[PDB]
Amino acid sequence: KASHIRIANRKRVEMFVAKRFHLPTRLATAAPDIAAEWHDELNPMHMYPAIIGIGHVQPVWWKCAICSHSYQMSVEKRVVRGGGCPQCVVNGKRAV
Amino acid sequence: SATRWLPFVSSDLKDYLNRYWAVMFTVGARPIETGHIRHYVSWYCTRMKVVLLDHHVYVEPLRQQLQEASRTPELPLLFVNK
Amino acid sequence: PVQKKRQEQMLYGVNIPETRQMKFEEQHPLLAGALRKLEGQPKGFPFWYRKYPTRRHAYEYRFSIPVEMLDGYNDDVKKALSKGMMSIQEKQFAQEAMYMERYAEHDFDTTSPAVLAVKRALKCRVLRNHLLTNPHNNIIKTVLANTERKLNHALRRLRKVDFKKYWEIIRDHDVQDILQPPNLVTYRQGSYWKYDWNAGLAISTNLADVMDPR
Amino acid sequence: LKAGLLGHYQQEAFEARKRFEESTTYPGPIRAATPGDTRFYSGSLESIL
Amino acid sequence: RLAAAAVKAAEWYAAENRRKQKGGDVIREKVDCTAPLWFDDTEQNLLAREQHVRSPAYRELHRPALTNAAMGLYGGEPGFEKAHRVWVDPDRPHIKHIYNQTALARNLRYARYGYFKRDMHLLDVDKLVRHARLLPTPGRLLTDFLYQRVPLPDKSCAALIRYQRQQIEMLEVWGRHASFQCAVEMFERMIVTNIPPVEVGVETHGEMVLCAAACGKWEEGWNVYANRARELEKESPESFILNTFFFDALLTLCVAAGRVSEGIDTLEEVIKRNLRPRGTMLNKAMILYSILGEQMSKHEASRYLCEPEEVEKMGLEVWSLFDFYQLPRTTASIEAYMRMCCAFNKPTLVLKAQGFADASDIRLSIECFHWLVYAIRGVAGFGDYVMDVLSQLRPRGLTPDFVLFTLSFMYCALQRDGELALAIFDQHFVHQNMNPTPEMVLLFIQACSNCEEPTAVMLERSETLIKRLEAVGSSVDLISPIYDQFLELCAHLGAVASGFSALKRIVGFGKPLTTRMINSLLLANSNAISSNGSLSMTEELVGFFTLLKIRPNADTEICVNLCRDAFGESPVVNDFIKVIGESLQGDSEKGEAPQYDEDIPVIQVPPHELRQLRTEWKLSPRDIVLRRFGQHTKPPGKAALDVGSMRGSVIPFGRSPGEQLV
Amino acid sequence: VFYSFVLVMKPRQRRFTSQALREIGVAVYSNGGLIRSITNEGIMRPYSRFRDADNTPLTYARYIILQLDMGEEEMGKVDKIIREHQDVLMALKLNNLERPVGIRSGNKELQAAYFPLDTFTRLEEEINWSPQTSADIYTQLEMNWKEFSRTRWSSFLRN
Amino acid sequence: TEGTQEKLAAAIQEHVQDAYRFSGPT
Amino acid sequence: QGHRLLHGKREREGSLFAVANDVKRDERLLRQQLNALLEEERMPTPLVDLPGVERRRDLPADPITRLFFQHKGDHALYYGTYDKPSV
Amino acid sequence: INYVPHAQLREHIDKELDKYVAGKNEPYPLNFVGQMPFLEDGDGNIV
Amino acid sequence: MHLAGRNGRELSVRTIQHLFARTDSFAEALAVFYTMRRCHVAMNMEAYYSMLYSLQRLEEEGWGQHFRNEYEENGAPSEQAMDFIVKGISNALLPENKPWLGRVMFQDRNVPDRRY
RNA sequence: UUAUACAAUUAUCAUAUUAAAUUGUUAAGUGCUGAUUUAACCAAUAAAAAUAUAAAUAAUUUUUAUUUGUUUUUAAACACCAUUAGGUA
Ligand SMILES: [Zn+2]
Repeated sequence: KASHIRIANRKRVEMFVAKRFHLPTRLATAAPDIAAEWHDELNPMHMYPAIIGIGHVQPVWWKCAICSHSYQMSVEKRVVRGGGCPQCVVNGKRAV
Repeated sequence: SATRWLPFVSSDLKDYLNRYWAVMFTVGARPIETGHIRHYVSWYCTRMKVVLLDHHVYVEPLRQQLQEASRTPELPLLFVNK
Repeated sequence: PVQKKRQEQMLYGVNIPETRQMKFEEQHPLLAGALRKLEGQPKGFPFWYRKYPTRRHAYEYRFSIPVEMLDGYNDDVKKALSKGMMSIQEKQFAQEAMYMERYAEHDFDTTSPAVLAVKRALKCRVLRNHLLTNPHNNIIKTVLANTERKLNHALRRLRKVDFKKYWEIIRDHDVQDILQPPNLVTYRQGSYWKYDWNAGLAISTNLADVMDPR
Repeated sequence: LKAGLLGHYQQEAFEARKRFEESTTYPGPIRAATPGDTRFYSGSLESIL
Repeated sequence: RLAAAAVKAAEWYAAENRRKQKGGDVIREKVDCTAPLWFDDTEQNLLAREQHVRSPAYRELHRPALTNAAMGLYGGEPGFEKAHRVWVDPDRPHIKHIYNQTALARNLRYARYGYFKRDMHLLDVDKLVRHARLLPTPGRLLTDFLYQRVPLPDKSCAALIRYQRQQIEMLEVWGRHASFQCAVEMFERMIVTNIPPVEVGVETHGEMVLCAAACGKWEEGWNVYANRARELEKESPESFILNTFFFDALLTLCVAAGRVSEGIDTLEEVIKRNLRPRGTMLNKAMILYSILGEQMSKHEASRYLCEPEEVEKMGLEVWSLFDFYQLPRTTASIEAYMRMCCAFNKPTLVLKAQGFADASDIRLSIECFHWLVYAIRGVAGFGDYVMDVLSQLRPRGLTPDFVLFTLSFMYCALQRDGELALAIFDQHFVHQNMNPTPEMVLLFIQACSNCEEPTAVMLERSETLIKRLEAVGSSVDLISPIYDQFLELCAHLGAVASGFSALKRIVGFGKPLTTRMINSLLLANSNAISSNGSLSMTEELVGFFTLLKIRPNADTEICVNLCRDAFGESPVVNDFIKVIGESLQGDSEKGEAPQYDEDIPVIQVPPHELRQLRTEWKLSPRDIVLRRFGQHTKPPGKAALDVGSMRGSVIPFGRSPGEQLV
Repeated sequence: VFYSFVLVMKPRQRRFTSQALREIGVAVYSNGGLIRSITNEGIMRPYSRFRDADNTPLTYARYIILQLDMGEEEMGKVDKIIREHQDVLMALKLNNLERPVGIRSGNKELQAAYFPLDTFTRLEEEINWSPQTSADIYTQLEMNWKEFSRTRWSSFLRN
Repeated sequence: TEGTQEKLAAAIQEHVQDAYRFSGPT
Repeated sequence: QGHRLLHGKREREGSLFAVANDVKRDERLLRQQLNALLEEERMPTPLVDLPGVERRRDLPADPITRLFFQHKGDHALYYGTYDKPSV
Repeated sequence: INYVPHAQLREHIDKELDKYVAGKNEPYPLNFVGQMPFLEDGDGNIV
Repeated sequence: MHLAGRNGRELSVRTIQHLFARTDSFAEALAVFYTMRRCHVAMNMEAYYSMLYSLQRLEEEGWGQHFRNEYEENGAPSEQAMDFIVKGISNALLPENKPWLGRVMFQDRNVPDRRY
């Protein structure tokens, strides 16, 4: 048959695709500094960086770390394409 | 063969007598007295059905009916040819 | 049992005998019978019973319940019996009854060739959809290979006994080449059309209705 | 072809015929057309003479 | 505004081409042969395929089989006693009948997946998806492609999501979410891998938008994936350009989601990008204009642009955009144009397009006959055109279905002619031997009842259609309007015995009596003076209003007064007339409007919503014949019965007939 | 009952568990489904200590019975929402509610001889009995128990 | 389009092995 | 009017096909019981347990064998107690 | 059957969570297993 | 009947056969039919067939009174009067041209024949 | 003249017996249900053209079992060959 493992004891995935894709491409594992800016209040309770991967194309809430602003960005634009706080980038243009 | 294998169980004493040739109703707490009847019956090459009354679904129906066939409350009891 | 399941799917009260006690009810009375006996809203005799002689006539709700039975209940009971709450077998029986409404001769007819062909084709669609998500099921491969041959036989006899319904079924579902010879080597020796002779279908076509036979 | 299914076909050849004489209505006697000539004579080829 | 934008983009592209050719080397001015006013994305891929075919490596690899005179002798030499290995291309085969079923050259087993796992670095995944047997699920296909570490281009990702999209299309409607989640997971696997080299391009986003169109997710296709492709285009141009396939996927999503303005906006974005659209894009735009015209017709029947007259101007120019670039007409273009012209209530354009389809070569696609009958629905005088269109299907290879017969009877019911419906039923519908729908019987009796001077043969056809509808089943409940129109036909014919015997059928179905049915019975009793009816019949129809429940009407006092004439005094009828004269005066003293008998409305739904008795069959006979998904038929056990294997003489009763084992 | 779930949840504060149950209920209602019932069973100590997302064994757990009527695809959506929740340690999906257990794999003659409405129309507590439930409790509901149980304490109040 | 040359080389190498079958042993 | 052609011995003998979707289901016992429901006891004459012929011309020419046969209209069909043995 | 509507969902959840509280003048019901669970107070802390 | 529909008791076959025997006209029996339909009373399937057979027999004597009212004034029957003798009511639940529609339902294997 | 070749073996022309069973990733159970135990939830699968005399009315497909490949901080473990640690799977 087929063997399975549960990512953070919740997400049942098949064992072969987990060692190749699902385990090393999680948000809390591969980009912990990005996963530290996860918004705990506005995001759904069944969605958290221990199970959501890097290339999650749907926009999630991000709480900014340098400034205090909540914004909606996709996880793939934040990690792969490169994203930041819209208030911080408009304060960066205002400063310099 | 034509039907799947099923363990026989019944709440009546005479359903055991009409089915098997030699029936014995033992208890688990009396291992010596059932072992001597196992030695005697297997010496004469007789097919025997041993019913352990411990962990049975019809204990109180069978403990009442064994008191009517045999006046003593002694277990095990051998039943040959009804 | 495979015929009793389809008889339970088609007819309404074939399970219930004249004693009004099922085979599951006689051994499990606390699970099959009703626990509470309510003296309240007796529905009485159904005067709308002429519209639904078979369960293929009412597939708009769950358990083939007609809309005349759901009158005094609130919207939650009517929503729990709606089309969205139907199971997969009930949705497949609704798809079967959609064509049974179209191609049946009488209301208790299930063995017409136009009905049998679309039933075999719906079964082939179900088996192919199961083999798409699970290609490692080896029994469904054999059952699909048998059901496609039975569908070919049903459509090939439907082509000869009633050509208009066959042409309608071919045109409506975008399957034009579903009756094709597999091999050229056997087709050149007339073995594909000899099925028309060996099955008893060689003179089924009425010549006055399609051509001029003079 | 399979010859054992012939006579049953003959029964159908009865039943298709007797329906055809009973279903449609004959309007009248159609006039007889003059038959032409066939080019499929048996034997060898003839000459143009 | 699409044609004006097309002319503006064409003249801008011409001016840009002229200034670029006069700035570069003035070589196109020296040639001056032609200049395309648009751009075509498919020309690059078609020219690349045509140059790949004519390459010497492709013609050397796909050489035919070597003959016996080319190999050598008659045989005996090893290696030269047969031909060599022949390789075929499944899209452009240089042999007929690629597969065979012989004993030794049997090759269907070697076409399955696994023999092409030997060369996955050179593999073409679209040819693998189209021509292979026993392929796994596309997540496992992507796992095997990424496990071998092959550098997947955009075409491989587009092929794998196209395989997942075909799995989505073949499934049921209630099982689309899980395969779409598999598509989303394969797409994120293609994003975050980055070793082996995997790039997501415009074809992969187009396939994701097509998957969202197939499963039916507007908020997931347009807001997520289309915006992501637009962000990738505007973030880095000249390596990520939106071709015609991405906008065709967007138009498919706008059609499947019902969004009208976004599809016209993306077609205008196609036009403003100086590239030509495909024919299917114009078909989808005509479908969206049909949806908008039907919505405006429903909004004006109920009571961006509130002017419906300009929607026809913006719609017909899409048909004028077909002859703008080249864009040859196909069958779906004819279907969408006739649907758009039926949505704008213009039947003359439909009658022009049905002749334009027969002009060059276009198959006339029986839905086109549905829109042909639906276009002339509210136009009088076209009865013989309906009678001739039904005769045109037999030379065109088509057979009429129940939808076309319901549309023909809808025309007959709206024009209330009656004889045309009988002429259709007698020599077009009896020979079909099909089951009538209740809408069909309803429109037939609505045509026969509301017609001027009905006949008793209409009554015979109506009662035999009612008995044929009762002999089979139905899901809709139109029993009461069918019997209401049947009693109206008996009113206009004067048969009180046929209408009185039809009350037992309304009793047997549990339907309650209304005032319109007893008013029809009273009007039948007024017109029965030659056939039947008496002074007790109107007393019984008075009692039908009296004791059941039914309140009389302002049309009841007309019918009972007409039944008073030429029948007798009947003082109980006179007291009922006095009761009506008191009640109709009292409810008017209260201030209520005079309520007459309402007419049953004629159903005028378009043929795309007419209770189609089909769901979908996604079966393909190619996967049935070639035995994809590993379809295994068990062989019979030693049922050869061949003559070459037999080596015994067959005698009656065998050699030793009666043998006793002692 | 069409579907039932036994949610094992982490004993957090009241607001977090209420937000979790509210998100589960709004995921049920947003997919076009109906909640038959939802009952809290308090904090119990299970025989096995479940681990949370940060791999800490929890000695205590809250059990919640949730009976719903949802379509199959929407039930799959709600099940993948529930099983991937951060508070839900374990949740079994009761799918044997319309047909009783032992009919499909049992006797082949007793396969089409059952009525699915008998189990569909009743709740989950009337299919799976608790130890406190018995037939005497169900017969007490229709026996006019108000006029009969008024003299049940006439012997104990004097001693 | 680009991987047809190595497929051609594999096909011609297979044909060369089938011609090597003429030599027989060793 | 177009009528459907009867194909096979089951449709030509007019099988009811009461069981859903199965055309090869045995039909003799149900048809025999429905034919027994069809007959009536007429009083101002029932049938006997002897075998019956559908037509008066189908009687045997032997006068002694004619005593064991009688004429039943449509109750002469589906006669018998045993079924076709298998295995 | 008393279904829970969408408007009465939060109130029903807050009523079900207040089933086992510390201060109560009514006897607590048994669970689905037939066992009295651990009582708690407000904010969900186990007594 | 609203009380009988609330209490949920079944009307017997002998009850409704004696109920519709006391109806004289055809319009009176349709009042009894739509009252018990509105009141939601319960009955057997034989009670429904014996009720609709009484509705069939009441229309037959209703038309026989009409065809004799024109016979007494004209002195000779019409072709429509003699066609009523042979055919009768066409749309009927239990018509006379197929006398086997009461064998499975009724336990007596015979229709109840009322006389006056 | 066998128009017949006794069994078991040496070897070639070869259908997996299935509601007691197979598969389940997008469905279930799951530490690979077989340590205990002749009994395992749910989902898909038991029947469905003519003809039995008819002279092949049928298909050219699949692998549940064993090895071997497919990838490298990319199985922590357990087991195995060099002796205590490497590799192998
Ligand atoms: Zn910020």
